[PDB]
Amino acid sequence: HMLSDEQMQIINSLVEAHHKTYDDSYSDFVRFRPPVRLSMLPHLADLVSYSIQKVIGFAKMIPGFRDLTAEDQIALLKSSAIEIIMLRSNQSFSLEDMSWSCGGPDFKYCINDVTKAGHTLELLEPLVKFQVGLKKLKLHEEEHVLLMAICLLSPDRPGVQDHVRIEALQDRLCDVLQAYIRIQHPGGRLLYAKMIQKLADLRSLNEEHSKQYRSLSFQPEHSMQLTPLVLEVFGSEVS
Amino acid sequence: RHKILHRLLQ
Ligand SMILES: C=C1/C(=C\C=C\c2cc(CCCCCC(C)(C)O)cc(CCCCCC(C)(C)O)c2)C[C@@H](O)C[C@@H]1O
Repeated sequence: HMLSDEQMQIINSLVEAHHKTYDDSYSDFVRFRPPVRLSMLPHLADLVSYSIQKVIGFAKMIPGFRDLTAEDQIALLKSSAIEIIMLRSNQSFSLEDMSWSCGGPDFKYCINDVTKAGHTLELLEPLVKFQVGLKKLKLHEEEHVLLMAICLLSPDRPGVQDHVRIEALQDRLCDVLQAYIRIQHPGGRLLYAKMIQKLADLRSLNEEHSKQYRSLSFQPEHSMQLTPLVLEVFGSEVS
Repeated sequence: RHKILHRLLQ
């Protein structure tokens, strides 16, 4: 079998969107509040707030996402941003260091902090396990990008209204991912199944982080270290 | 409402 032009054009714009919204130089991290080793929360909040802007930039370039109602776009971003951040962070996760390494040695986040960022190992332990399993999948650049787009266009998220239209977009992306692996990935006989199981892991990681984020935002001494965008996206306000 | 989200989405 063979991929079509519509499916390869979806891949092209999707890979392009990721290259615009992900900076492998990590040079913008010097503009965040520095990390201190909840001393890591100021740097961690700036890091997440920055990444949320990338996810919004990546989302706006996914085919069909821009044509959804603004309410659907907000509901999708509010519930999937945390998962897409976890998904994209795999690009900096190192199996050798068991940590996220972003350019310099001051932007290397590795476990022991964890308690200095305001989170507990009930989120870190499953997340690191998630990150190493995703890293072992050796995803192609095309596959990593499709998984982020499939994750964002999930209709089963609280808030979405036009469920049918969003589902049709997601299935088109899933057929592309299935057709890409069969035709372009050698040994990808069961990769599509393992990739979809990662989405199920994300919902569990989403739930755990949201539980722990509630404890932060309920203490004003900690939530004042967050950014307005983080408070808007990870908030509970409803459109 | 979602002031920053609306702006960021143009
Ligand atoms: C976010 C990204 C990067 C790394 C991701 C690491 C990352 C790491 C975690 C683990 C828990 C927090 C850090 C602990 C520590 C690093 C000291 O061991 C969780 C998450 C999810 C978001 C956390 C939200 C925190 C608040 C809002 C306070 O709720 C991302 C760098 C680069 O890969 C770009 C990517 O776009």
